[PDB]
Amino acid sequence: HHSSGVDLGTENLYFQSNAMAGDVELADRARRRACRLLRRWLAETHTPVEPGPLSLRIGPVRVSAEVAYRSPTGAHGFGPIRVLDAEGVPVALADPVLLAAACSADSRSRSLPSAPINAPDAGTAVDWVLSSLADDEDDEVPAGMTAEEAVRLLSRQVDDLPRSPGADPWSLVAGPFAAIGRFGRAGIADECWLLEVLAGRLRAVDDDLSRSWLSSPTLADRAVLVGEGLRYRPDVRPVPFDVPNPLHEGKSDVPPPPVPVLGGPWSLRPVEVAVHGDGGPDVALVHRWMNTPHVAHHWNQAWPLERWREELAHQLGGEHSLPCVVGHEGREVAYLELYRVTRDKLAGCYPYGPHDLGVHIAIGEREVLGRGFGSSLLRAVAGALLDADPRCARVVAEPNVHNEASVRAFAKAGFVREREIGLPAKNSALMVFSRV
Amino acid sequence: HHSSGVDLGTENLYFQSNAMAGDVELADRARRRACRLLRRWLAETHTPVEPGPLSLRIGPVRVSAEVAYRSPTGAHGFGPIRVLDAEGVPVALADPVLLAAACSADSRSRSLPSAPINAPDAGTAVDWVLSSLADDEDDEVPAGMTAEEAVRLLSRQVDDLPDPWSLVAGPFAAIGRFGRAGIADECWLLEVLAGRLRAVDDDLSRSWLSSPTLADRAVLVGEGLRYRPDVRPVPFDVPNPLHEGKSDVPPPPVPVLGGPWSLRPVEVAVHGDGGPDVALVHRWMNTPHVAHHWNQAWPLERWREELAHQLGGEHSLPCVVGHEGREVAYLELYRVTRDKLAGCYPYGPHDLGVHIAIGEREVLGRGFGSSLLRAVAGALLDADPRCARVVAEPNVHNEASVRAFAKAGFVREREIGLPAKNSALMVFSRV
Ligand SMILES: CC(=O)SCCNC(=O)CCNC(=O)[C@H](O)C(C)(C)COP(=O)(O)OP(=O)(O)OC[C@H]1O[C@@H](n2cnc3c(N)ncnc32)[C@H](O)[C@@H]1OP(=O)(O)O
Ligand SMILES: CC(=O)SCCNC(=O)CCNC(=O)[C@H](O)C(C)(C)COP(=O)(O)OP(=O)(O)OC[C@H]1O[C@@H](n2cnc3c(N)ncnc32)[C@H](O)[C@@H]1OP(=O)(O)O
Ligand SMILES: [Mg+2]
Ligand SMILES: [Mg+2]
Repeated sequence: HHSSGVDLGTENLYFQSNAMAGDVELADRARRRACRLLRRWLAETHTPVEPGPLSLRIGPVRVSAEVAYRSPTGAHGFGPIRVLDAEGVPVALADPVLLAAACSADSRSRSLPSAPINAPDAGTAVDWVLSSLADDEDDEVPAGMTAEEAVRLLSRQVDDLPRSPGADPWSLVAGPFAAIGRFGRAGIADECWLLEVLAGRLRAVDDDLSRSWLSSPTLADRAVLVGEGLRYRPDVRPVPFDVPNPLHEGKSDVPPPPVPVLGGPWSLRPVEVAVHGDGGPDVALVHRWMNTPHVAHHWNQAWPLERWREELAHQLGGEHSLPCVVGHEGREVAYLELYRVTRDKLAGCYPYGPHDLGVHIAIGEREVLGRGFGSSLLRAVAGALLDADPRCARVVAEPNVHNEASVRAFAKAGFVREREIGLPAKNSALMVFSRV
Repeated sequence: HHSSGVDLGTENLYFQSNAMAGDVELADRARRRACRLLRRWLAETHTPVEPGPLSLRIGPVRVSAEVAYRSPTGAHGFGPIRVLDAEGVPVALADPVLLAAACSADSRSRSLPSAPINAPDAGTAVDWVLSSLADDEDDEVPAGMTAEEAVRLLSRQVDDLPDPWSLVAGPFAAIGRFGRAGIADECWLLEVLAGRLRAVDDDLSRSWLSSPTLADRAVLVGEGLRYRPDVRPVPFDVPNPLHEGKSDVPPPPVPVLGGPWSLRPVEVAVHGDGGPDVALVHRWMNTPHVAHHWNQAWPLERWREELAHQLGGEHSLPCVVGHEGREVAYLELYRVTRDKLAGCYPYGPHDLGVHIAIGEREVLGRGFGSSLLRAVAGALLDADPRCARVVAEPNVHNEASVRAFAKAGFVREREIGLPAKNSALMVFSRV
């Protein structure tokens, strides 16, 4: 009767409808995976998240979703994750493997070509995700759970952290904190309150690990999408990285960046923003420098003049960043930002000491310079900062691993490349100039 | 007022609803994409399709979908495409990028490490799919279209043709979309198309009406595929729906080998354990070098049932080859017009193929194989004077067998995509 299809009876419709029943749950399962990946991408890239629209370039795709619930531990709750074309039209929903592809494309690109993540036998997060679709579905948190019972689970879990000398430091983030986020995202309890409770369970035992977890400004977590050392042989061989420690004070009495005094051919002074008019010649110099191509290619801050005026005034009015004009034998040639790490984005990336100072650098008169200037200046600045503040342990910097002139200039000046770090727009070599 | 969320007013909900309105359309577009990809995969691997359930291995995932509409041109209509775990439970919906990833893995593996598809710089179908998400999507066939307008548009399109894959990619594509839309029966539209080809007597039209295969362009399967962001497709042969062969082709003949060689059909005894021949093949088929390639290291009863099945039909003829009195190999001699190979190259009706396993290479693996292949081919060409070719389809990865065939006078003509493997189409031609 039918040649291009099957002849239909009610029994056939019954069979197919009991199959299409479960598709709804299959839909939710993909949503949860994609939500997990995005949480990781944001965590491993130290991308700031706040409620409302989140908009994000990840590899080759514009990505956008509503942050319905912002989580203190990073367990954000998302609206539909959508893919956008160049002008904001949604073109797709971000399925788990679509994200795994965008992130793998983005990550492999963030790291250097010679990195392990880019070895031919290395595999990709796509392989990892594809391989795990049949894996066991973790129980989501029962919506009716009581905060009382939530604390009971957390206290029990906290007390089961390895009383062991060689024990995993990511245990705290991967065990208890993960639970806290699932509790908050489920609407079961406020995560700050749960964290406060966990601090209490940690204070009760003065174990070495317990006390450091209360005192360190960062904690160990494990990355699965961002990091030069990643492999996905079949599954992921994750790599450790530092995330902010929520159990640790949010401001301190650390004074602003000092104004160092440099040796040799170098002069240094803070920028001055005139309150009258368009800002003055210092604002003009930075604006001009920051819009030249060789600078803008790395800083990506080729803004209009008034935007730079407010930035410099903004920095100068605070305790974070100190913008400076550097001169070489009387000619003004470079711009610096010297900043307190404890108030910078870098503070969530490595175990900083309270007085750490960092530097951003741009040589603006590159129309003539690239002749040993940067490394000599960088060296002077580091020793000069260590002289200005004897409670500072390190001067640090975050050049893009691809910014090969900056990285080499930093190391010629005596910085040591400790590790790669994932930042929102780039992966950076954490260069460290250490005291004595 | 809320610390971890946004304070909601009705205006915020309005903004979010015109977004979720379009989400439904975002779902269908993924569905249309995934169905387009699966159509290509099935075509380019020559995987057989009939209505009802289709179940299929693609790279690292079991894949399963209902075939609601079986298309003469391959534009099949699917239910939900689902991914299944090892014991049949669905675990995911086969989203478009998921498919391109599984197919990329499967294809890169099917082709040789030296193939362009496997170069470090080649890019992957994943790159191609992601890069095209932002494309403006081609319009669907107007659901209210009349069959007349279907014919009018098709005739106009046929008449504006000159490349050989122009037919499958132009007219057949429309027939597939017309059919899948329910506008007209594809068999009727294909018949109309045939007439418009008779109307012009040029070599091009005549070949299209007479050849058992047509040229199509592949985008997932092929040693030569490149994805410089965009895909650089490669040609392959698909079955020709406009062709049905007069056929009347007899079963495979029994060749007579010269020199040190003897050949005879297998015998399967009734009621016992199949006799001694069923045992010898089963013994051979389970030794490591044989099972490593044939993947037919079965128990004894499946081979009894297997060989009996072949001998009773017009497809395959199982034979035992002896060399100077020692039985040393197993052959399957088969008619191409009845084999999986018939959708893969422009076959002649009497073409014959051969599968071979040398079981006593563990005692007689010393240069014999190519020489036996040479004898068998010429003896088959003697047995069927209407046969044009002897062919074989070893896995492109089985380079020892390929080399043995070419030493015996077969030519490695092309790579072809078969349901489980890519094969070197080795051809011994009477020319
Ligand atoms: C917010 C932010 O953007 S974070 C701030 C970090 N960003 C930056 O530092 C980018 C600033 N852009 C610039 O152009 C910077 O002024 C610089 C530091 C990168 C210029 O410094 P330079 O004048 O080039 O210093 P210098 O001449 O000493 O260069 C040192 C090394 O760079 C290497 N180098 C120079 N150019 C290149 C290049 N194109 N590729 C690779 N290495 C290079 C030089 O060979 C030298 O190494 P060497 O010891 O073997 O000779
Ligand atoms: C579904 C299916 O079953 S697909 C059917 C196709 N069959 C298969 O895929 C599996 C085949 N399995 C077998 O065991 C096959 O019989 C073989 C061909 C692989 C056995 O044959 P062989 O014993 O290797 O024959 P032979 O040694 O002559 O091989 C000839 C090739 O090897 C070389 N060779 C190797 N040893 C010798 C030798 N001792 N003397 C001369 N030539 C030799 C020949 O020069 C020739 O070409 P090459 O130099 O380019 O490699
Ligand atoms: Mg019916
Ligand atoms: Mg409200």
